[PDB]
Amino acid sequence: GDQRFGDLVFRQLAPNVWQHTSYLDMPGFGAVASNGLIVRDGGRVLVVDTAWTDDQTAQILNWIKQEINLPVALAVVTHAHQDKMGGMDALHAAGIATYANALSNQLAPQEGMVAAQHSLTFAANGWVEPATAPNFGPLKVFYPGPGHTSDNITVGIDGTDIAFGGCLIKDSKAKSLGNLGDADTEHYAASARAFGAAFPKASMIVMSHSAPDSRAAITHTARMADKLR
Ligand SMILES: S=c1[nH]nc(-c2cccnc2)n1C[C@@H]1CCCO1
Ligand SMILES: [Ca+2]
Ligand SMILES: [Ca+2]
Ligand SMILES: [Zn+2]
Ligand SMILES: [Zn+2]
Repeated sequence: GDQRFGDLVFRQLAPNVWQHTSYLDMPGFGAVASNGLIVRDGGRVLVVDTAWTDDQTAQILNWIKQEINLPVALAVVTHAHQDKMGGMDALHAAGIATYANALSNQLAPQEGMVAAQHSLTFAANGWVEPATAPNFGPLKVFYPGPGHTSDNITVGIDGTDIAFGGCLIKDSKAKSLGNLGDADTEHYAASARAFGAAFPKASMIVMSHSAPDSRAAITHTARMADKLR
């Protein structure tokens, strides 16, 4: 049921939701998948995360034009690392309004990423301040606290069973929390737990580097993170 367009793979998760997957061949690891989301919101499309590269990101947009044929209104990118923000220039060239955590945009230059056009800010309880996320339709943006990076954010899709943990959440059989080069090992477990509590009825948990899982991914990630303190 999965579809290939250029270097990208797409999988439909729900009537109005698809996962996009892009690959980069890394020293040491070889080919590494990274996943984001595409959401049809009535007459428009919303994107979560770029692909690794601008070329791959343009392939997402072309697949959307071909298969969905609705304007892409905006994209939310989930932290300032290549897998999630590598394709910003491609979104900007296509005229898609981009949104990231303020902190992602502040870190972006140091991390070699291009900042988004707009900054999301968050309350103490993690929820986006709504004036910063105008007309986000079903996307509910949550900052769960520092974990994979200090700026990692997460998104739930209202009206669906789906929530996206990005690179904070690992699958429920994972052996480790993977890339911890920029991680907050002290607060990781609470941040994983906070994402779970923010989206308490999501049953399909989508994440950057494994296929969609159940809520078990959340509790497994938190259990692994507990051992880093
Ligand atoms: S996660 C996360 N954050 N940054 C990156 C990344 C890594 C290497 C180069 N550019 C970005 N990754 C993904 C990989 C996945 C497993 C190893 O790290
Ligand atoms: Ca670029
Ligand atoms: Ca870094
Ligand atoms: Zn990262
Ligand atoms: Zn990642």
